[PDB]
Amino acid sequence: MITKTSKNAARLKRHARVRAKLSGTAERPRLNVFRSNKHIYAQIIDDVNGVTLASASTLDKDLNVESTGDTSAATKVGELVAKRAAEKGISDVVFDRGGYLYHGRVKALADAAREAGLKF
Amino acid sequence: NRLKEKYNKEIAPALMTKFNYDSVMQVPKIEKIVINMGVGDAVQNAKAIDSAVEELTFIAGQKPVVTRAKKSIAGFRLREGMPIGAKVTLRGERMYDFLDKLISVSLPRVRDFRGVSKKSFDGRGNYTLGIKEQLIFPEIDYDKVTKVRGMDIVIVTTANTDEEARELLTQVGMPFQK
Amino acid sequence: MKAGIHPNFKKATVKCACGNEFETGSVKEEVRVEICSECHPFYTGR
Amino acid sequence: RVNITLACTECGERNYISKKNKRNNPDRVEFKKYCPRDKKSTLHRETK
Amino acid sequence: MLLPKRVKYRREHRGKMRGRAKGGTEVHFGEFGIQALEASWITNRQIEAARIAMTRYMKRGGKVWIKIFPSKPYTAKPLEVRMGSGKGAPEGWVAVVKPGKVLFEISGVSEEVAREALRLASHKLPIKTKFVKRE
RNA sequence: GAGUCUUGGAGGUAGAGCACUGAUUGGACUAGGGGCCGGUUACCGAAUUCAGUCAAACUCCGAAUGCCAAUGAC
RNA sequence: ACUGGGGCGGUCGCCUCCUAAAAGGUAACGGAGGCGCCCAAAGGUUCCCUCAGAAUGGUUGGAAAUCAUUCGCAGAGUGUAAAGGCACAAGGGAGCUUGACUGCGAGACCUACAAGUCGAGCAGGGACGAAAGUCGGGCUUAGUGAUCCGGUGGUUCCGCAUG
RNA sequence: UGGUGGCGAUAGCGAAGAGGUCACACCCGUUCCCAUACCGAACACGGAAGUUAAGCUCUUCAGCGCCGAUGGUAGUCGGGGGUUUCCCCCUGUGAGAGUAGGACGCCGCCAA
RNA sequence: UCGGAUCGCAGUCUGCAACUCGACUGCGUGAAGCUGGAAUCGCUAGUAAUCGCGGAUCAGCAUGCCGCGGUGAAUACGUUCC
RNA sequence: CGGGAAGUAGCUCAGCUUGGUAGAGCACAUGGUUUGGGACCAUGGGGUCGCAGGUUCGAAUCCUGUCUUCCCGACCA
RNA sequence: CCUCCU
Ligand SMILES: [K+]
Ligand SMILES: [K+]
Ligand SMILES: [Mg+2]
Ligand SMILES: [Mg+2]
Ligand SMILES: [Mg+2]
Ligand SMILES: [Mg+2]
Ligand SMILES: [Mg+2]
Ligand SMILES: [Mg+2]
Ligand SMILES: [Mg+2]
Ligand SMILES: [Mg+2]
Ligand SMILES: [Mg+2]
Ligand SMILES: [Mg+2]
Ligand SMILES: [Mg+2]
Ligand SMILES: [Zn+2]
Ligand SMILES: [Zn+2]
Repeated sequence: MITKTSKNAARLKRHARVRAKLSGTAERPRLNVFRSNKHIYAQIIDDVNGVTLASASTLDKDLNVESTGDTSAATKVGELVAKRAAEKGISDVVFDRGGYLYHGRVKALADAAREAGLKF
Repeated sequence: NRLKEKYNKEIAPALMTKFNYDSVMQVPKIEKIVINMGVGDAVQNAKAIDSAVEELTFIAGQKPVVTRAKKSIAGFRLREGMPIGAKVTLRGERMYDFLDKLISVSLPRVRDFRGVSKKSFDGRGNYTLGIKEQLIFPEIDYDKVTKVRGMDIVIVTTANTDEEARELLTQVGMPFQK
Repeated sequence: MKAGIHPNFKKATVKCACGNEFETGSVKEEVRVEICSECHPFYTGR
Repeated sequence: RVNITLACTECGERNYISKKNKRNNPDRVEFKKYCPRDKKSTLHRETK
Repeated sequence: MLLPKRVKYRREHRGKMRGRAKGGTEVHFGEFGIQALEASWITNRQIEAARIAMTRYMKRGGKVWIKIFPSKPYTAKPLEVRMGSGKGAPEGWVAVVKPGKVLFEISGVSEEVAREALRLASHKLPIKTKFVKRE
């Protein structure tokens, strides 16, 4: 037999390690990413209150992208969370990479979010 | 290769029926094949590893990693961090390509071969077989070998039990002792 | 497969003198065996 | 294991002291360290 | 002669002997037993004397449990030395026995025999004791 | 400043306990060793297990007090 | 010099534990141990990770080398004594580095003095990181010695009429 | 359902079931970014043939672990007494163990 | 491709009978041994060395013993020492 | 009583200070030599380091305890 | 160097 470890369980340990040194305030909230097999999701969160402020996923109908999985989708999602952030009056954030390697789709979201407005 | 195609088309449907699983996801497969050469004479002879690597390199087809000593041991004159072995992990095509050659070609060339044992399952459906001569593998030339030396070949599987693992390996050409 | 560090590994074709033929992957371009699963007696039965 | 002085390679000021093992580090050790005179990071080297 | 096979520290504080016994206040293995009414150190020499006295009277019939074990070391200085210049050397072994502690238990003999065997042992010990039964 | 009441807190003693370390008793149980023929025994036995003792330099626990404060009141 | 008279023996500074009576402190020629260093990574940072041991299988190969699976709050590790800590690791691995920085420092702890300890934060110029940020040696607590005198390097200082 | 938090395991282990269009997974590839002291296992990039088997989600359970009174007892501040290695009395205080009992999750925010 | 011990298997012959305990044969096996430390022996010529052959005893059993021929050396200064 | 020093093959001694290798002499054994001994020559074998515990991957070696045998000291009264 | 007793 070979009992395999859950990729997500491994990720959550990595994410806990990020979140030891990193957290959102109302003044400077936490742009968290979650990256599924099919989709990618961004929430902007403050942890003192424990409340999402803005969000954007590939499940949003505003996106007219073909592949929800790929990096191009992540760029669209990164713009959209940054746009919705600017409506709520959010400039400065901390990027919570969510346990994922700062690379690929997750980096694509982060880079798009910067260009669109958000300061990190 | 033929064994991977044989597995998906023939073996996996048979095992589904045999054991009467709910899902096809329950059907046991071969996860990996770890080939280990313990080289304790690396303590004495420095070149023992360099040779043992080169053999394992051609047998497997990947560069092996050189395993090192977890502890110092006085009985063996082993110090911690000494190279005393070499493993290589085989998955996917390189696994099936190897396992095909093992069964089809190499195990026939074993001197006085009378099957591999039915005893050698770990109790959780992983099989290990001890090779004595590296000359059995067709990549190894007879003339180039100086030091004779064998290896362990672990076949890891997603079989929970031995009888499920046994079946899978029997459904592959593996010559179990009659 | 990180490039450079491994040996060259490619199509092979093994051939029993006894007659069996099939193509594994290996280092050698033409493998020629004098025994295989179909010739050897444990497998066949004597 | 011995006391060493690292002199700034630019101005020559003996800015730092440190220790090293002579057995482990027999050659003159070099480090990039802040020179207060030059007001920047310069290469400093163990004094001969 | 009972003593521990090894000890962590060869020289220990004497400590104090307030309070009733923490445990071992009921006959638990045997049928009968002898219970301490007073606190004392019991030396391993006294345990052997008591053991023999009761065992001989039982004729090595039945079964004796020794519920105390002399684990605590005690030191003594050589004869005639002055005070100080470090603690004395290890001398013997004691069990600390508080009121209520069942010291020995007996099985496999009559109550009449048990009583007499334990009476004989009591006279070897430096404490007052009472004969006790299990419940 | 002090006393007392009230409130909060740090801390591992007394006691107690066996969760760790060490010591230790009996039963069941045997790996192994020793007498005795690869074979058997009242000879000892590691682990495991059930029950039971103990500890300044053991603690799964844990006071009374003392201590540091805050808050008014007397 | 200490000294349950002195001599003789032993000790003399520093660190850890117990004695020590649940803050802190607390003696004895009371009970136990360490230190007078080591490491150019065994330091900094970024990223990734999980240990002892056992069972079972397996060439040489054993009680025990390397391989595989399973169980596994840690029964390991943490340069080194011990204690307190440490598995979002303070333990293990890899990449890049030299913050094992210069000027300091609100405020604290400790304290007869002399010393000793902690420190956010500011500036300069950096390391690592996408960023957030972390970094003024090491999981923490030993690894050290006043003054005088002398040596060496630097120096918008003084220079016995003036240079 | 999925994401993301807070709360001492009353949240955990273990056991027995149930579920999947979407969502979450496993899953299928290695051309490309990136990757393995060897290995596309993992990480990474891409895919959707298959599957709820596992993770995940939801039921049930008190075997283990966890939480846990009341009463009593030990100890003890203060005040007395004695037969003073220790013990007793009185106004307070009051464990640990043991037990009755609780408990197989409670509370947010976002998206669908 | 030296050497042919040891052992397995299958035989042959003698003999009432080859287990203890015969010789020989076939097939398989293929040990030690790379010219031997201190020391020590024989031989002066058809000798030594080497190669076969025969015989007595004897059912069978000789690397021993007693004979037989084939090929066929080296060296002896000398008498000090053993 | 206090302080030292030893403890290694049958006997006498090195090795310990610097952790990884058990040595040496005599004796012992076998052969040779001799009529036979002795001497001589050649060729071997022999402990697991007093005992126990500890540190270490590993102890004759470093640490502790214990046992045995020695040595020194025990003064002012 | 030695060579048991009768
Ligand atoms: K006195
Ligand atoms: K590093
Ligand atoms: Mg107590
Ligand atoms: Mg004096
Ligand atoms: Mg004196
Ligand atoms: Mg003196
Ligand atoms: Mg106190
Ligand atoms: Mg205190
Ligand atoms: Mg002076
Ligand atoms: Mg002048
Ligand atoms: Mg309670
Ligand atoms: Mg003549
Ligand atoms: Mg004849
Ligand atoms: Zn064939
Ligand atoms: Zn400079």
